[PDB]
Amino acid sequence: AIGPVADLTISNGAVSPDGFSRQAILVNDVFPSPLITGNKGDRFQLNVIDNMTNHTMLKSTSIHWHGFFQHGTNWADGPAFVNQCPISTGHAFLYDFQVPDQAGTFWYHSHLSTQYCDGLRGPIVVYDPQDPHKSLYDVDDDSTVITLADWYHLAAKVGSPVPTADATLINGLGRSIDTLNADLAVITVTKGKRYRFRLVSLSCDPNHVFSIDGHSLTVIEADSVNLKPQTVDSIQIFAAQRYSFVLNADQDVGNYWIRALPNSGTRNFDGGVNSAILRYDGAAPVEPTTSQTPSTNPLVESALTTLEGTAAPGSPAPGGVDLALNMAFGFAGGKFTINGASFTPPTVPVLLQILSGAQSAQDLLPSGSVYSLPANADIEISLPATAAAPGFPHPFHLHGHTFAVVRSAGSSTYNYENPVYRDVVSTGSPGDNVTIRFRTDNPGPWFLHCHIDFHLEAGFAVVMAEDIPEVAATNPVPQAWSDLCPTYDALSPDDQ
Ligand SMILES: *[C@@H]1O[C@H](CO)[C@@H](O[C@@H]2O[C@H](CO)[C@@H](O)[C@H](O)[C@H]2NC(C)=O)[C@H](O)[C@H]1NC(C)=O
Ligand SMILES: [Cu+2]
Ligand SMILES: [Cu+2]
Ligand SMILES: [Cu+2]
Ligand SMILES: [Cu+2]
Repeated sequence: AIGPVADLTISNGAVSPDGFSRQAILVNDVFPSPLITGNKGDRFQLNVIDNMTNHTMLKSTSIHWHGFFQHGTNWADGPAFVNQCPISTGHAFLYDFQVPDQAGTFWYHSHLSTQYCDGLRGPIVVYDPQDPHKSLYDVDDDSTVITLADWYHLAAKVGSPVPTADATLINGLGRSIDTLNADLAVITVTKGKRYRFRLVSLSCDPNHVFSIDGHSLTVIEADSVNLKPQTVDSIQIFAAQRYSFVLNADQDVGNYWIRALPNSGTRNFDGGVNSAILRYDGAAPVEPTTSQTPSTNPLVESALTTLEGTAAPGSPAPGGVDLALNMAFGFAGGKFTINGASFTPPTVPVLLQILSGAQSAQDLLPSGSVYSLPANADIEISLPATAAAPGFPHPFHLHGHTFAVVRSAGSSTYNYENPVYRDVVSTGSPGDNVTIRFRTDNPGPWFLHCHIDFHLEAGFAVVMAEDIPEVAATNPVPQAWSDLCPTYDALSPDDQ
């Protein structure tokens, strides 16, 4: 792997991850994007060199490090027009940040329009040399990162505004129904060894039920939060989520199917679609012939807790916080709506507006999309599921924070005692009332949006304008960030 200090060169090229080929987005010349690593505490310096020439997939770029708090470096967060102007083609831009206090499974992806779907997305791992789950396994390396990704034969701006994947990719590889021949990913295990697998959903849209024939999975991490271990059978993982699970390779030397059933496009697994291969050392070089059992024991979010059993911020009762907010989902034009307002990217990034002297949610553009948050306060946000917003279950994501999930989709219980904490949550479906809490530690504007990229493009986002008065003092910006906008605004519309 690469990093924490590395060049990330972005370019256009042809790729063929399901055996069909198309023009996509390459990172340091490879698809899928390379794994980046570091250790708890490291300074990351990722110098992102944009050499893209293809306007249809967007010449400009901007990169988000999904999961990292970025305290003091809000400018390096990534979302285009919230946290920077995009990097311009033929230019470089250095994201220089630290991760004290975090370690786990993370990923990076374009945060400009819907460009991550065209291929600028990869996993990050920050190891803890003192990992409390460490003695549960033998292997934890580049080979144990397992990515899921939806793949489309038409590019995001060429096909439907809300399309359907032709393939699912597992470690970059998988099959579409027209390509029952295409290569399969192979994950290699030695019998009697214990493995930490790090599961990252690189998905622009579908969730996936993930499961490995013949095996059970001991989940120990959610979106970079250490968990009390929780044994399961199958994991329904939503776009942008991550889980670490320990697998003990203690079954008959053989080939077993690894399955990621999407919630749309090609359901079930005929011909090894939505599939990859677990292969014990010494097993024949052949496709698995195993069967899934319906099996029980799925991951249930309301049953997970943090390894440390941390309480929700606030007091144990609905509204027991400094500010309680309710996000009412809706869909007016062909556009998603939160409390009546649809996110359109402002000309001047939200952070620059604040830095240029805007003082309140009311001065911030776009009007109706920005929420002012006070400093050092317990905040509660409820996001009641509704079919009024099509393409639910919507996985909502809060930048700059991990939050307690006080009420998970599919449950009615509220847990203030020891909830799971994570950064991406399924807002479930009619009658759910997913409710989340966090503390306002971290000054700056933080995107809070649906992680279905096509929903984001159609305006399904708000901005948590956190502790506005301390943003400028807390996030001094580097010269290069200040120059992003003047450079980007000078471009012709088809060099964008
Ligand atoms: C740059 O980007 C896009 C998408 O990656 C390319 O669009 C393709 O072009 C033709 C139309 O001319 C189609 O028949 C395809 O289906 C497109 N592929 C994509 C994946 O949808 C395009 O060719 C690119 N331009 C440069 C010249 O390669
Ligand atoms: Cu994020
Ligand atoms: Cu993200
Ligand atoms: Cu959505
Ligand atoms: Cu995001």
